[PDB]
Amino acid sequence: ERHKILHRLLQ
Amino acid sequence: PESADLRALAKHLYDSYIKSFPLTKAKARAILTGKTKSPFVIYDMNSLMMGEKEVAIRIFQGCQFRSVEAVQEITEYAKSIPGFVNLDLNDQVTLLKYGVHEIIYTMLASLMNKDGVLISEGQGFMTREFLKSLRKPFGDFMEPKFEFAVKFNALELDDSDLAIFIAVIILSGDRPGLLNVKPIEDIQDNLLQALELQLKLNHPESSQLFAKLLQKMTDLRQIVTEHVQLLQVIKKTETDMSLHPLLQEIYKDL
Ligand SMILES: CCCCc1nc(C)c(Cc2nc(C(C)(C)C)no2)c(=O)n1Cc1ccc(-c2ccccc2-c2noc(=O)[nH]2)cc1
Repeated sequence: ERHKILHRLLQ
Repeated sequence: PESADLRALAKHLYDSYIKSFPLTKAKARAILTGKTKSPFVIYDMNSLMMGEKEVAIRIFQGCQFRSVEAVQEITEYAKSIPGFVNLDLNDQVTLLKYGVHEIIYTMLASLMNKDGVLISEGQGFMTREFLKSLRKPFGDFMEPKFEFAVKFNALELDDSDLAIFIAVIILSGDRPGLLNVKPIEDIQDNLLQALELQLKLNHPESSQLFAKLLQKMTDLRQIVTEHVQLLQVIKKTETDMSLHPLLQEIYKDL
């Protein structure tokens, strides 16, 4: 969403 | 519920906790009690300079690097909790967004006694008095963590205990913004059950360890809250304050 670093860290 | 599964979950979480956080309570306590040449004591400005642009801003700019890496490790932990990877990726974000700093301060407690805190992965020890002596509102960041850490450390939890307690904190179904909280509670309820069993066996002589530990979960929410408020007062004043984008990513709208 607007947390894109965390989004990436997850897959 | 089945005891074998609950114990399987405990052991599962512990092994994964071991494999995810290089710094455990067992290593921190071994340093703190001298059974482990020795950390460099930072108790003043001059031995901070010897320890190695204002001092208070500098004492805390270095910590950001470890925070960012703790966010990386907590995330590799949350990916091991049974059921988390299948939750809506949006809930995975929100659970880390609100969970990450509660767990950091839980882990920071291992590094603390009443007199100070291990720094640079236990290569340094920065005294509580020195942190208290800092200026502005800087010298009030750490003192609430010390007051918590002293009370929390008294629970005598170990890394077995912590693995599950931290998993419970991530699976908090009441944070702002979760999409559907129902599957989050099913996971947590089960985690809470492993905890109760975990604490009942590991600590058969601490009668209501389970209740006392649940009440610390709310203490952790207040610490984050005050901390986030202190950050707001700084961003209104300190031009020399920058934050890593991952931390800034987490703090926004928190
Ligand atoms: C210099 C005192 C040392 C205390 C400390 N040591 C570390 C290594 C971390 C990060 C971290 N420890 C861990 C483990 C090892 C797994 C426990 N994992 O990560 C940490 O949090 N603390 C608390 C603390 C409080 C306040 C501000 C602060 C003070 C003034 C202005 C901004 C900030 C700030 N900058 O970013 C934020 O979030 N707050 C920074 C940090």
